[PDB]
Amino acid sequence: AKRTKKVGLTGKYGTRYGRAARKQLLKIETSQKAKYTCPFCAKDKVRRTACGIWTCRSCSKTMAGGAYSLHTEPANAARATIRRLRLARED
Amino acid sequence: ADCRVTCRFHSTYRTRSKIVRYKRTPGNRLTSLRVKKLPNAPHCAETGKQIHGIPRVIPQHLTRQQRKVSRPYGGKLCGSALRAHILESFLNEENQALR
Amino acid sequence: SQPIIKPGLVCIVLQGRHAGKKAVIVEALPHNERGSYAIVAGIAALPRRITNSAVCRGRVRSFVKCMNVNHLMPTSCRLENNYKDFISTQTVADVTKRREIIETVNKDFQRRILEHRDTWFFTKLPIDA
Amino acid sequence: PNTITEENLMKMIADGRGKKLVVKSCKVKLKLRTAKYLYTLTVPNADDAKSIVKGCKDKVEVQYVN
Amino acid sequence: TKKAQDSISLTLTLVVKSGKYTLGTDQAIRNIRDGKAQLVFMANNCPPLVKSQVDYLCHLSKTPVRVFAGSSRELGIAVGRQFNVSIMTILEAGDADLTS
RNA sequence: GAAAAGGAGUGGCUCUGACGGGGUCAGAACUGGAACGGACGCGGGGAUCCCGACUGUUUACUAGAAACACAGCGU
RNA sequence: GGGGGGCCCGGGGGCGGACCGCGCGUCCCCGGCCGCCCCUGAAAAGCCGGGGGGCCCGCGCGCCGUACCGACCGC
RNA sequence: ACCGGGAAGGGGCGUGCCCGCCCGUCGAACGGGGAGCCGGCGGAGACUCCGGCAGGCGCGGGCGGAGACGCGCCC
Ligand SMILES: [K+]
Ligand SMILES: [K+]
Ligand SMILES: [K+]
Ligand SMILES: [K+]
Ligand SMILES: [K+]
Ligand SMILES: [K+]
Ligand SMILES: [K+]
Ligand SMILES: [K+]
Ligand SMILES: [K+]
Ligand SMILES: [K+]
Ligand SMILES: [K+]
Ligand SMILES: [K+]
Ligand SMILES: [K+]
Ligand SMILES: [K+]
Ligand SMILES: [K+]
Ligand SMILES: [K+]
Ligand SMILES: [Mg+2]
Ligand SMILES: [Mg+2]
Ligand SMILES: [Mg+2]
Ligand SMILES: [Mg+2]
Ligand SMILES: [Mg+2]
Repeated sequence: AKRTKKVGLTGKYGTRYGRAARKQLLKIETSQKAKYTCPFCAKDKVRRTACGIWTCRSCSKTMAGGAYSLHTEPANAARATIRRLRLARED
Repeated sequence: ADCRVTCRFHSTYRTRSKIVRYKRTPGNRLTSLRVKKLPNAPHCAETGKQIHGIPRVIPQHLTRQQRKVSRPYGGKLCGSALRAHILESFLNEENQALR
Repeated sequence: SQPIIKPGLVCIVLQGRHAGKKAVIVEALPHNERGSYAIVAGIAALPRRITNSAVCRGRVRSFVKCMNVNHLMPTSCRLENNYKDFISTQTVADVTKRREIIETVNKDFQRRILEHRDTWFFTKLPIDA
Repeated sequence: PNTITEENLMKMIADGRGKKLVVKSCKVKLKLRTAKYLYTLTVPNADDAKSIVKGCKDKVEVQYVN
Repeated sequence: TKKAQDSISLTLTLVVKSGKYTLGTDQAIRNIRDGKAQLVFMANNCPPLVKSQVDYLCHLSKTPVRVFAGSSRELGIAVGRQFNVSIMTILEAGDADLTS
């Protein structure tokens, strides 16, 4: 049976720190606890080990990524643009 | 009875190299016996796992035969790593000469 | 399309005491049980630097064994061996044969080296640069 | 300290590796004091008899029961 | 494009319905050595050393080798599995054609 | 909020059931000045107003607070 | 998965050195996992392995501390 | 007296060659660190004595396996 209605994993904080901070942390902490898909392993086993460091627990690659998620939107866009600029440098 | 004992080392500050166990002696007495720390065994240079075949003893106290394995890169690579290196070398030779 | 394990093929050894060493398939064995094997004759020791200013130095050590084919890597190279004639069933578990077999294959390998035969076969593969 | 088979015991005797032998009665214990270790053998008296018939005269043996 | 990929779909389905095939690198190697493999078909994230030796073994076997244009998850889905598949080896084609 | 507020039981002895040698948990009859957490250990409670959000820090030797710090916010 | 094997494991047993069983629990060390961090949790002497290349019996182990005490600081 | 790399900064041996960029045998009686147990004896000492049993560091008179794996030095 469901145990809380809204607070989710922020129920560890009790009544402290106010509503806006707890609302921000629910999102942040869910993101940083999630399992991600290993871009090499093929499997969903990547977990965070430090702020920007992600390890695949199956194939054991280590990767550099975001603070609280494996990929970031700026990096997605930058990688796409750099790939396009390379391809334009191939005649 | 009373089985309480006093410290065996120079000082009583209980660090990780000053740990004892207790044992009964032939003279009916409770004695303290030091518990040495156990050194790790060598690990793979490529993947960092324990090398198979070497006991967890400092190599100064092992005979030469006991400190080695019988394969090229015997104590340095685990064998999967050796296989991978052989394949890399040969196939890269094949793809660098004759296209 | 076509099988590769044939009795003149040169392979690289992958596991065991002779890993990363070149050998030739003396024979192929059927697949009944325990898998797939092959009689294999290989080089355990190559000769070494000989300046002008020597028998021990220029001797050649071989080995014959039955090996799992899953522990082999075939090649393009090939050696037209003369060892099929030498009886390949007395090689195994008949040690009295096998030591003399090694002797009579050592002589021939050193001979091929003297006539400068099979440059690819008698050279060393570079590992872990 | 360690235990020994009788033929190795006679090797030790015949190459002068022992300094003193002791017979202990109780199955008889034969105790051999060498440079490195004290070796022990356990034999019935019947076999102790022949081992001492074969005992070395360059070898001090001493008896013991009490 | 769409015509060609839907043909690839139809032929993979036909092979797995009525035909002989193997899923996995170890079986792929054993069959390529024997020369029983009509076709070999890989994924785009196959480990590069494994890919190198497969391509070399296939050049000696004259066995054709192709690339699926999707991850090992995609190849697992396409042959009808819930697990990742790096190499699919097709041994007999049954009611398919292997015109790809 | 909350142990909110408020109620009821609890000893000894003779038995019974449940869990795979081991205690726990549940139930019944009898009995004692109308007694039973029998010493020991161990929250009094509630309706409100002012100040500071909170845990923390401080005038060693007359001030522990509404003072300082704090996460957050802004220049 | 199943069948057969290899290596490590501060431990246990038998023989040496040299009375018999059965239990709940406590302390200490060890093991495999799992969780946490805008915190990620010393260094060196010394000893050893790999690749490439060139080539049993005797004797000894120096210097310094070592008694006792909450007998210490607060006249 | 305070402050500090930009200095032609030392070794192997065996002649004569060869290698070389530039600090401290200061700083821990809890960190690292080869190797000790039992029994006994004295008014006052013991992991130190005595007896017994060990351990460490020194000095002198190329093969097996299918495989995982098993069984002298110097740069
Ligand atoms: K009662
Ligand atoms: K305050
Ligand atoms: K508190
Ligand atoms: K306060
Ligand atoms: K005051
Ligand atoms: K105060
Ligand atoms: K206060
Ligand atoms: K106040
Ligand atoms: K203050
Ligand atoms: K190496
Ligand atoms: K003393
Ligand atoms: K000055
Ligand atoms: K010093
Ligand atoms: K220091
Ligand atoms: K210290
Ligand atoms: K020290
Ligand atoms: Mg306050
Ligand atoms: Mg005050
Ligand atoms: Mg004392
Ligand atoms: Mg110390
Ligand atoms: Mg004393």
